[PDB]
Amino acid sequence: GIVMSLIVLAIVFGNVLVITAIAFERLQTVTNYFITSLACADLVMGLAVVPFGFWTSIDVLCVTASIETLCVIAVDRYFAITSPFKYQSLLTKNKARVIILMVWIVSGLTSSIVSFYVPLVIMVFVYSRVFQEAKRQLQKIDKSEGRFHVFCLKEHKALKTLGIIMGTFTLCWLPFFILNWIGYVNSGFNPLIYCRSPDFRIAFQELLCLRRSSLK
Amino acid sequence: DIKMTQSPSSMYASLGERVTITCKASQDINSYLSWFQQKPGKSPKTLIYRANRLVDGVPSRFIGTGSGQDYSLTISSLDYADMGIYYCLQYDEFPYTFGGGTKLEIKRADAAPTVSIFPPSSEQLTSGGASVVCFLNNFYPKDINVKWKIDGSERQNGVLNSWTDQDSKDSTYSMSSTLTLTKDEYERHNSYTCEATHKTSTSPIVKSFNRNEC
Amino acid sequence: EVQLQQSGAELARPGASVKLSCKASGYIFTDYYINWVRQRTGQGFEWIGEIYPGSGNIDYNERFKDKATLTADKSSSTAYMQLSSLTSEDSAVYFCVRGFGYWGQGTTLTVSSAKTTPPSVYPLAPGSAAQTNSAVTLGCLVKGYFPEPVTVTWNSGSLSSGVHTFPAVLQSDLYTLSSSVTVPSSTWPSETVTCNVAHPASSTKVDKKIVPRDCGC
Repeated sequence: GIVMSLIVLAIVFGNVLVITAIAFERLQTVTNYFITSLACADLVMGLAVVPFGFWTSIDVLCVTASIETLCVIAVDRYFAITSPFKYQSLLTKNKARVIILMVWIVSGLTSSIVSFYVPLVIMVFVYSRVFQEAKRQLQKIDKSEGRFHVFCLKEHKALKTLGIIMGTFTLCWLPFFILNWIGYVNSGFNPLIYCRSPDFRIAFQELLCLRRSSLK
Repeated sequence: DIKMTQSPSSMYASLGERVTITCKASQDINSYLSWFQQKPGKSPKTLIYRANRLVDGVPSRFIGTGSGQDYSLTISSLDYADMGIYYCLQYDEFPYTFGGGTKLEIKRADAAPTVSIFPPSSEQLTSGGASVVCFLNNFYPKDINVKWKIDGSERQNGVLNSWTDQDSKDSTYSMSSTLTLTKDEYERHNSYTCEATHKTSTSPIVKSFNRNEC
Repeated sequence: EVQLQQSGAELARPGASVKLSCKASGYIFTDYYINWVRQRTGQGFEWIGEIYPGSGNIDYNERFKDKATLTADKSSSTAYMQLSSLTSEDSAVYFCVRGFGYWGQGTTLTVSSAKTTPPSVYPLAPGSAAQTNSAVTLGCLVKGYFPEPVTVTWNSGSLSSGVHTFPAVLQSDLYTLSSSVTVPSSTWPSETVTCNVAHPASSTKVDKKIVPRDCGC
């Protein structure tokens, strides 16, 4: 209770250090545009849902937009790999927003098979396909490349970070759709896996006037 | 995991000629093989990878050419500095596995050793004992031989021997034999000879010394 | 100016655990993985594993699977290897390569119960003023030290042409070795000649000039 109170500032901090992190130049991309989406679907669901807990209205519009966005990226990232060119989906910056805007109202005009099954039924395979056909390439590479020099293993971990974010939101909201507090847990797990996995590490940990390893 | 034989093992080429070692793996590494050289007293210097792609800096007389399951490092016009142990490595799959490396020596012209023997430096003597050193130097063939003689007598008890690999310039062989003794051990004898017997001659090369006038 | 620095000499008691480092400096650490290959005395190379500094992937070799654990340092631009529960057979030279391209220096790790003991450079000068050559060959035997290795230069690196140094042979749980040298008789007793020696395992450097002789011998 009064002990778990420290769990809200967690859904009001980590999700803001992120929104601001995105809102730096280099951090602005389609991927970090949808991950920055699950920020308002964790902060709003913490400064508007967690506090008072219309209250059951934004409780659905929040969780039905998550496993929906998770369905988005899983496909976006795919279209990025299946693509004949470089790794970075074609969803333009504006059409990412226009596509972003339509994920909320449809999340508002919205069921476990509509707002949960459907979005997780495909999202797990559109990604499965990906995490898989991302391996064939991973080393269809030149072995010599990297040891004699004179998509790579890096972007292979970027799908590891996006590979657990989609892999934690499943074991957190499944036992519920099959415990209502376990689902809230994925509110301080994303900005937590982004530290020891993706670039965010420095992006936001050093934004707080150089955290620690700032050549301390 | 993936055995990779490598003939030859031992090998003697004279300057100018083209020598060649051949490496044949168990699997089928897609030309994902490399060739390097281990020189005594140094870290291995890599010459080729991707079965033929010379590393940057490696002299243009080195040549790697195989494919699929059998390759071969080769050099035309063998240069004197080209003495050592070349090994082939495959990085096609885990675990990376090395060949056994063949070793190449250069046949030189027969040359006897310049032998020299030193008595125990006063310094050590004072310390507590005495070791005597004889140096059988710059000689070819590699097969050399020594026997210590003391007061006419003769013995091989407690002698520490060691030979070197083929020298760079002289492309010759040199050996060091020491008969570690004691201040006392040493003090009980007057004459001390070092007899080297090398193909070069039939008469042992010899060097002696007495512990008195000295 | 490309290089991966290494310790060169590492002593450890049986059952303990050493942690070799390798400070690469001359390229972009995270652009090449770096493997660690062990090469025991005598001859032979056995890959211990490969860690890609840039990502994190550390593919170990089954054998050293649980024995060693690779690790990199993006900042320091140096990498490491954790070797636990060392044994008499874990002793050998450990190489830190940059993917088989450029090799490291080496770290003469030795797992032993033995106590370190530095050398004893003694100088060997010609016996009885035997002016029997256009040249001369003196030397300096370094006796009893441990563990290996021992750098042995002459004239502080200055002299090179005609200097031999023989491989440390053991003898009663203690290393002994020696380096001889030839120069023009027209030079030595005339111009100074020293023999340097180094025993890292004890951080011991030593110089030893060669005074002609007792004038009597």
